[PDB]
Formats: sequence, structure tokens, C-alpha cells
Amino acid sequence: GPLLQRVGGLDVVKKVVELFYRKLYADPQLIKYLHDQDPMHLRAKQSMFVSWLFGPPNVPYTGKSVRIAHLRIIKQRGFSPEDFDLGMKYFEEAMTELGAPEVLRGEVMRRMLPYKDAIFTPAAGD
Ligand code: HEM
Ligand SMILES: [C-]#N
Repeated sequence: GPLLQRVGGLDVVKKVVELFYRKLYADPQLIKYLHDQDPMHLRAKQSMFVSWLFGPPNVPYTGKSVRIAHLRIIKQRGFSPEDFDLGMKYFEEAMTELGAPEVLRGEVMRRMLPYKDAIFTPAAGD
């Protein structure tokens, strides 16, 4: 049934996100963007998105614009689509390492994929 149960419940989601952030901060290309970001604060800010991500299907995300959220590191530090790809690799690795099957991982990653274009497509108002 629901994605949250299928992946193994809220304890698994928590550990996926924590492993995701461990991988992020250990990466020498992404640390440029994170060394001055409190990892606990960042996870807190990302929580609404993660709650939507493992929530009911089809519901559109209505939280803060992800381009706006990342626009400082884009303009000031060159955060690029290739850095976002690495982030998505690490989120997928975290799900794999905690035992989530590929069919579940593909479902989750397909929900996340549109947010690459969201972050990096210029919009009036930047
Ligand atoms: C790959 C390396 C990544 C870096 C360096 C990074 C960096 C950041 C930073 C610095 C913020 C802080 C924005 C703020 O506090 O105003 C943020 C917020 C956020 N990022 Fe990322 N990010 C990465 C990948 C991702 C990925 C893969 C996603 C998946 C969708 C994502 C989704 C979000 C969300 C939802 C927020 C919170 C927006 C809000 O405040 O509601 N980020 N990110
Ligand atoms: C992005 N955390």
C-alpha cells in the first residue's frame, strides 16, 4: 500500500535522510556548499519535502520554491546540475544501503527528478 509502509516505516526514512546527509558532507565537491551549513538545521529545513516525498502519491508539493532555497549557492558558489546529480546518487545509495528494493527506489527517485529542473531553470523573480 502506502510508500511509507513499503520502505519500512518512519524509522527507515529517518535513517535514509541521515545517511544521505552523511554522504553529502563527506563529498569533496559538495562540501564547498555545505561546510558553513549546520547539518541539523538543513535536515530540519528539508523535512517538509521529505515528508511529502514518502507521503501519498500524486499530491503536488507546495512548500518553498527549491530554486529560491538553493539560489545563494548557485549564484555565489556555482552549485550546478552535476552537483544535484551527485546528491540524487547519494539519496539512492542511502535507500539501497538500508535495504529498500529497486522498484521502491525508482518510484521515490522519479518523484524527486522534477526538482532538478525546478532548482536550475531561471524564472522571473530570481
Ligand atoms: C546535492 C547537494 C545539495 C546541496 C549542496 C544542497 C544545499 C542546500 C542548502 C544550502 C539549502 C539551504 C536553503 C535555505 O536554508 O534557505 C537547501 C535547502 C533545500 N534543499 Fe538542498 N542541496 C542539495 C541537494 C538537494 C536535493 C537532492 C534535494 C532533493 C529534492 C534538495 C532539496 C532541498 C529542500 C527541500 C530544501 C529546503 C527548502 C525549504 O526551506 O523548504 N536539495 N539545500
Ligand atoms: C538539501 N538538503
